[PDB]
Amino acid sequence: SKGEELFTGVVPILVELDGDVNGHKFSVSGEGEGDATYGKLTLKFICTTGKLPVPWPTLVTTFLQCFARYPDHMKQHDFFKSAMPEGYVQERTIFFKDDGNYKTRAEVKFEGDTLVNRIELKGIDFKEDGNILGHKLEYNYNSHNVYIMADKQKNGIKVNFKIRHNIEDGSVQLADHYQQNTPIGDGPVLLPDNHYLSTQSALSKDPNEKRDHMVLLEFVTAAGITHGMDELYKAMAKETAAAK
Amino acid sequence: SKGEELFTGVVPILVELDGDVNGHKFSVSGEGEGDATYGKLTLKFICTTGKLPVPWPTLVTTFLQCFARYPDHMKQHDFFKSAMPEGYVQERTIFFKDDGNYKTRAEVKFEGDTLVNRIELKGIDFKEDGNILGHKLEYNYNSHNVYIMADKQKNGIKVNFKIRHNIEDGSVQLADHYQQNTPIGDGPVLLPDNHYLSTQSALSKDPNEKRDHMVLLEFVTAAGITHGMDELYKAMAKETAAAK
Amino acid sequence: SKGEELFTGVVPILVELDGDVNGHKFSVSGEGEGDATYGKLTLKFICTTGKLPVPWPTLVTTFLQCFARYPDHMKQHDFFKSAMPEGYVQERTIFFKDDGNYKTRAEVKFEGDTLVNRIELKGIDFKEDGNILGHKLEYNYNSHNVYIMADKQKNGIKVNFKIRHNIEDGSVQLADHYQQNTPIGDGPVLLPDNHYLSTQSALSKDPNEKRDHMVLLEFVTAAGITHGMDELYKAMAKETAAAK
Amino acid sequence: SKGEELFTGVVPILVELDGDVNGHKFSVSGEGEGDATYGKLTLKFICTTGKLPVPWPTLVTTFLQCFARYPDHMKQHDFFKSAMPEGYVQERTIFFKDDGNYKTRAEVKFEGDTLVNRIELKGIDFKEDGNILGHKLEYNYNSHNVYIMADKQKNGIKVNFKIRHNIEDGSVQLADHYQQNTPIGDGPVLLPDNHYLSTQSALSKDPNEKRDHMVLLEFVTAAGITHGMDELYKAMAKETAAAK
Amino acid sequence: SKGEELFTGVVPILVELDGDVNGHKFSVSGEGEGDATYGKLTLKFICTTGKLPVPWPTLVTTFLQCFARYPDHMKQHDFFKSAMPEGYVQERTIFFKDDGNYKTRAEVKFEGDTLVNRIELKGIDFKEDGNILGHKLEYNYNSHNVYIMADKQKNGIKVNFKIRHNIEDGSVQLADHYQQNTPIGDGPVLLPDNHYLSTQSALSKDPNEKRDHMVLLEFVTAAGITHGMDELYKAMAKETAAAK
Repeated sequence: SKGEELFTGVVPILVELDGDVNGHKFSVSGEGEGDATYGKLTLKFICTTGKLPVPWPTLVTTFLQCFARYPDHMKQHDFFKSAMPEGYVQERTIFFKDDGNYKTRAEVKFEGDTLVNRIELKGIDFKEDGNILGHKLEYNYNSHNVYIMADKQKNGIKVNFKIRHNIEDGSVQLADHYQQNTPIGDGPVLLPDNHYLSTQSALSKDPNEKRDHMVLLEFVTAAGITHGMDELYKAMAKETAAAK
Repeated sequence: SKGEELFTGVVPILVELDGDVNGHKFSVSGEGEGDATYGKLTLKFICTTGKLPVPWPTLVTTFLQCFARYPDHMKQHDFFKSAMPEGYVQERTIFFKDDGNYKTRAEVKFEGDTLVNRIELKGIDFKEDGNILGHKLEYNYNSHNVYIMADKQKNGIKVNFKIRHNIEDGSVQLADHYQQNTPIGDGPVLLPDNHYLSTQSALSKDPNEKRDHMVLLEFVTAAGITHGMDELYKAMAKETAAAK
Repeated sequence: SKGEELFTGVVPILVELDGDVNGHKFSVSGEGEGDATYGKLTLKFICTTGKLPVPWPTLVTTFLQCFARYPDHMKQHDFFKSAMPEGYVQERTIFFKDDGNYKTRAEVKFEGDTLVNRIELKGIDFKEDGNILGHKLEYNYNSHNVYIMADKQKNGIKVNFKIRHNIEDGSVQLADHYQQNTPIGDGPVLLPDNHYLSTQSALSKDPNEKRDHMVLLEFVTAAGITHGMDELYKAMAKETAAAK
Repeated sequence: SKGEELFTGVVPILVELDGDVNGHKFSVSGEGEGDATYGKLTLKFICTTGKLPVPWPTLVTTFLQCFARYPDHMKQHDFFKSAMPEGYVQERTIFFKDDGNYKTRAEVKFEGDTLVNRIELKGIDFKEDGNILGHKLEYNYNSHNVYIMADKQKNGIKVNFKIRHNIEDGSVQLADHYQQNTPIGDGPVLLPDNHYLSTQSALSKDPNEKRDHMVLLEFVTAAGITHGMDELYKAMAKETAAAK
Repeated sequence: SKGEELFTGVVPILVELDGDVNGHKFSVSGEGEGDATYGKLTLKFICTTGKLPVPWPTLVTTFLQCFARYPDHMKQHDFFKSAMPEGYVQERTIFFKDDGNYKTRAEVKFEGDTLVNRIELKGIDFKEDGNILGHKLEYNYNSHNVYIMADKQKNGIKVNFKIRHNIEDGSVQLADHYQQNTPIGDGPVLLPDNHYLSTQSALSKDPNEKRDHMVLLEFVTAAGITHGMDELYKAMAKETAAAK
C-alpha cells in the first residue's frame, strides 16, 4: 500500500496518555523513534503528574504496531501501515487475572512528520492488596505473540493476546488483552488473513533522569503466513547433487 | 521555563501586517490556532486592502516560532516560549536573489488568551520584470531548516536560513533570511545552544472565500541537540541477548 | 456592517453610573479606552460620592460588549457594533443568590469620538449581614461565558450568564444575569445565531489614587460558531504526505 | 564463546544493499534464514530500484559468514560468531580480472532476533563491452575456498579468495577478493589460526516473482585444522584384531 | 543407482540426538566421516547436556547404514544409497530383554556435502536396579548380523537383529531391534532381496576430551547373495591341469 512508504526511514514518535486507575489521575508523555524496516522502537516515557500510581510494565502494551516488520512475502497483511497517514483507532480491554481491568482508547496517526499515539485509559476494580496497586511486578518484560484476524464488518482487525508479568515472588500475573483497530480515514485498507506478531521488549532507566520514567526498546516481527518456497529450496538442494 | 506552560493547549492566534513593497501599500489579517504540543499551526490570511501586490509564498515566513515542538531533552533551548507572555521582537531582512529585499519588524506576545503577531514590512528594489512583482512563484512551499544561535550581547537569538521558492519554469528563487529576536520583557530568558527547526508547510485556498487569501498549515520541530542515549539503547539491545 | 468600521482603532470610553442600593445613593465615573481589534478594554472607575456602598466586583458587568473581538468567520453575529453609532439600550436584572438584586438600564452610543455608557442602577432586598453589604467579596474576577441569542421580536438580543464571586472564606457567591439589548436607531441591525463571549478580567488599584476606585483590564472574544474548515485542514495534512 | 550460542537455532536474516556501479544506482533487499548448526543459508533478494544493472552472481559474496558450520574440534577458530551480538564490520575490494572493481563496507549484527547485513557498494572502471556490464555471466555459482588468518593488529581477521564466474562462451571470469573483518563491540573476540571455509551455492528463480530477484541456497563448512585423532583411530583398527 | 555415486569418497557426517529415557532428558552431537568404498565409519559423540544417563553402548545402533560396503555383485541390493540425496526415515523399537525399550525415529539425508543423521529417542519402562540404568554394561561392542528384507508395501525395507551387550559379571544383555526404513523422496528406490550386513565396532575414549563422550570405529560389509562363480573357478582349477 501507499501508507507503507511512510515507514521506510526513521520516524519520530510522540505518545500522550491520560489515565485514571481507581480514581488516581495520571499522565504520561513519551518520545522516541521507530524504524519499521527493522521492526524497531526506542521510547522514553515520563510521568508528568508525579509518581506513576501503577507499575510501568502494566502500561507497556498501551503506550504503535505500525512499527512492526512485515516480511516481504506478507506485506499485504499489514493493516497498520495501510491505514496511514489518516491512522487508526485502537481500543482495548485488559483483564488482569484476579484483579482489575484497564479500558483504553487510542488514536494513532501522523501529525506532520511525527507518528502520534494519543491514549485515554480507565482502570477499575483493582485490589489495594493486589499485585498492581501493591507494585509487586518485576521491572522487566516477556516476549509475546499477538494474534491478528480481519474484522471485515468493521473494516479493521481484531487482536488477542495474554501478557505475562513476572511477580516478585516468582509467580506470573496474566493480563488478557482484547483489542480492535479501525481506520480513521474513509479510504480502503488492507485486511489481513490470520497471522501474529512476535514481540520482545527491554525496560531500563535513564541514570540522568530524576522524574518517574521508563525507557523501552522493542522489536516486533510479523509471522504466521508461509512463503511457500520449501519445495523450491528442496529442488535446489537436490540440484546441488544432480550434477555433482 | 514559566512561559512554556502557556503553550500546553490550543492557543488562538491573531496576525496583523502592514506593508509597502515598491510603494504598493497593503495589509493582511490572519487568524488561526496553534498547538505547540504537536508543533502545529493552522492559519487563514486575508488581504484587507484588495489584491495582494506580491505572491503569497513571499510572506509565509513573515506571517510564530513559539509554536514549534521542542523535544523533552531540548526544552531548555526554547527561547521563544521563555520570552512569553511579555513576548519578543522579531526582526528580519530577506534578500531575494537577483531581486529586491523585505525588511520586517514584528512583536509577538499575548494579548489576553490570544497570541498576537503584529508586523511592519518594507520591500524595496524589486524588478518589475522579476519573479516577485511578475507573480511567477508557484503556490506551494518547501521544507526548510532554520538555524538558531544565542546572541548573548542582545539577550536573544540570531537566526539564519535560505528559503526555496519554486518558479513556474522549474527554476528555484532563493531568499536569504537574516533574523534576530529580542525579549520585550526585562525578565530572564532561556538562551540556547546551536540548534535548528525543521519546517514543513502546506498552502491552500478556502473554496468559499471570495477575498484574496491564503490558508496555511505548518509543522515545526526543533532538532540538533542529541539526547545522548545511544549507548543506553545499545546496552539494552545487548541485554536482549545477555540472558537469552 | 457599517458600525464595525467605527471600532478599527483605539476608541475613548466614558462611563457614568447613578445608583441606589438599599437606599444608599452613589455615583461612579469611568474613563478608558477600547481596542476591539484585540477585544481589549482598559478602564479606571472613581466613586464620585465618596465610599462605594457595595463591593467593586458587583459592578464590573454593569460598568461595553461592542469592544469584543468577533473572529472573521463570525463578523455577521456582532449585534453590538452593528447598532452603532446610534447605539443600544442594555437592560439587566442581576439576582445575587440568597441576597438582593440589581436592576439596570444603560444606553451605549457614540457622542462624537467617544463611546459612552450611561447607566441607572437600583438594588433592593440586600441583607445587612450578607456578602454584598458585608463587603465579603474578594477583589478579583473570574472568567465567564456570556450566552447570546437573537430576539427577533424586539429587533435585538437576549443574553444570559452566571458570574462567580469569590468570597473571603472560600465560598462562591453567584449572580444570575438576565440581559436584553435593543437598538436605539431605526436602521437595520445584525441579528446573530446562538454564540457566546469568553471573558477575562483583572482588577487592580492605582497606587497614586486617593479616591475609592477600581482599575479594570478586560479581554473578550466571541466563540461558538464553527469556521467549518476542519475537513480542509485534514486534506492539506494528507497532501503533506500524498506527494512525500 | 557466548556469541556462538545465538546460532543454535534458525535465525532470521535481513540484507540491505545500496550500490553504485559506474554511476548506475541500485538497491537490493534480501530476506531469509540461517541454520549454522548445518552451515546452511536460504535467502531471496529483490532489486527494489528496478532492473539490477550488474549480473546477480557478481553480488553473491557481498550479500553472512557467521552462518558457517565450524566442526567441534575447531570451534575456537570462529571469529564471526564470537563478535556477536555487537557484530562486525566486513570490508572488501573485489578486483574483476581485466575489468572493474567493487569496494564494499558492511555491518553484520543482531537487531533483536534478526541477523542484519547492511552494505554500501561502489563499483568503478567497468568496461561497457566487458563481461559484467555486458551481462555475459552464466546464472550459476562455483564452490570455493575462503582463506582466513588472524589480524591481531586490528583485533580481527584478514580473508582472501578468488571466485570463478562462468561466462557464456565457456571462459571463466575471475574476481580476486581482499577482505577484512573487525569487531563492532569492545569485548574480546576469538582470533583464529589459519583455516578455510568450503562454500557451495545454488542460484535459482522464484517462478511466482515478477521483480528482478535471486534465490540463493548456500552451505559453508570450516576446515583446515586437524582433529589429530588419526593415531587413535589407527590404534582401535589394530585392537579390532589384537584380540581377534 | 545415482545415489551410490555420492559415496565414492570420504563424506563428512553430522549426528544429532535428543532423548528422554525414563524422564532423563539428554542430547548427543556426533561428528566424523564415512568411506563407503571400504564400509568404514569414524565418529566422535559428545553428550551436550552433561553426563549421559544411559550406557554409551546402548546408543551405538541409534547413532548410518548408507556407509556399508556392498560387493560389486550385490550393488543392486543397496536401498540405503539409492534413497540419497533425499534420504530415508529410519524407525526402530529396541526391546532390552527383562528391561525397558527405546523407540527411535531418524532422518538420514544430505545437507550440502554433509550426511546428516537427526534422531528423536524415547526410552520407557527401564528398571532402576537393572543393567541399563545401573550402568553395568562393559564399554565394548560385539559383531553382529543385520538382516534386511524388502518391504514393497512401504517402498522400503524391514530390518531385524539382536545385539549382545557384555555385562560386568560375564552375562550378556540382549536387545531385540525391529527396524524399518522408508524413502523421504518420491523417486524410485532399489528394493533388495534378502541379505545381511556384517558389522564390527570398536569403542574408545579421546584422552584429551573432558566431556562425556564416545569414539566409534565401525566397519560394515553386505553379504548373503552369492556371486555364483564357484563353477567358473572350478573350471579354471581344472584347466590349471587339463594342459599341464
